[PDB]
Amino acid sequence: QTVTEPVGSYARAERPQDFEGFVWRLLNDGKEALPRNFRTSADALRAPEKKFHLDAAYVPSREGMDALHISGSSAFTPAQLKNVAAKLREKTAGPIYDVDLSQNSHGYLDGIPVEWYGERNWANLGKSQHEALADERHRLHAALHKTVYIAPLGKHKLPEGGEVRRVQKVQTNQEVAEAAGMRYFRIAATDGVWPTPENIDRFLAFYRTLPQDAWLHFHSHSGVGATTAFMVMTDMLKNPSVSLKDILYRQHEIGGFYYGEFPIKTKDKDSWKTKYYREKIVMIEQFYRYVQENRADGYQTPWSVWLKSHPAKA
Repeated sequence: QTVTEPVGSYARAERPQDFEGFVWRLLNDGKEALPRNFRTSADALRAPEKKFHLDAAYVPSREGMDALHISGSSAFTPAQLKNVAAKLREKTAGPIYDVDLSQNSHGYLDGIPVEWYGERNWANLGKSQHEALADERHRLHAALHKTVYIAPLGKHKLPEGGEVRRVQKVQTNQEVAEAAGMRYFRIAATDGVWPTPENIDRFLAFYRTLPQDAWLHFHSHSGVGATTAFMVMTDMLKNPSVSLKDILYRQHEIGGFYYGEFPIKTKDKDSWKTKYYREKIVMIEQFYRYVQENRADGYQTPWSVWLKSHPAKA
């Protein structure tokens, strides 16, 4: 019968072989001291971005913020992560986690953070976390003592310039995190789309294990879409008394994405993104509902089970 694919799971209808990886893309040139979009739940709010059409004078409740203990950023060189860790240490005496949100195969070649890139950044689309992590290990390791082309992308998201090098060292994301004094947790979530129910179940089960003074540093590709998603989830889960509006505004105003509805004006070039943007907005609301309606336990029912019997609507 139906649905073939429910709201929250639109990406399952896309075809993986149409998006296979073809180049090692540079994640950061390492010039700056910190990764891009670095931000912390202890930071002061800034004015919202114009594109979102929000009242710059609305001040969301800061209730829960000082105890939230989360941060986000884009990808980083190992030195940049050490800089991150030193900054987070000033704010907490607890275990600091790098929470790595990327489904794609990624790591470090001669210390250079790289990702195996396919169109739309969907090189591991459809792979289980097991399958995605296996590809990663095989592919990083195959690079050692071999010549690779690593480049940034430019016009039409194709390789432009870059360098070619014969790799003398390979490191995993866990290795780079460990070296900076951070614990590591991986969630293999596809870039650009709402995380699968399994992605979220896995985060929730991990969240439940954490010591209360754990600090979560989320990172993804550009440290905007996916990082804000999980920051928002953590914020709601840990602070269920604050309104949906206040969570969305405050997470946006410390420098993340705004996950509420806004005048979405994409190009014809990125017309494919429109339904995924709209899916994310609906699902953020659904997860708010999950938090609100399952707060009476316990959270006896996991997200994926609750969601299956409480579908969001288009």
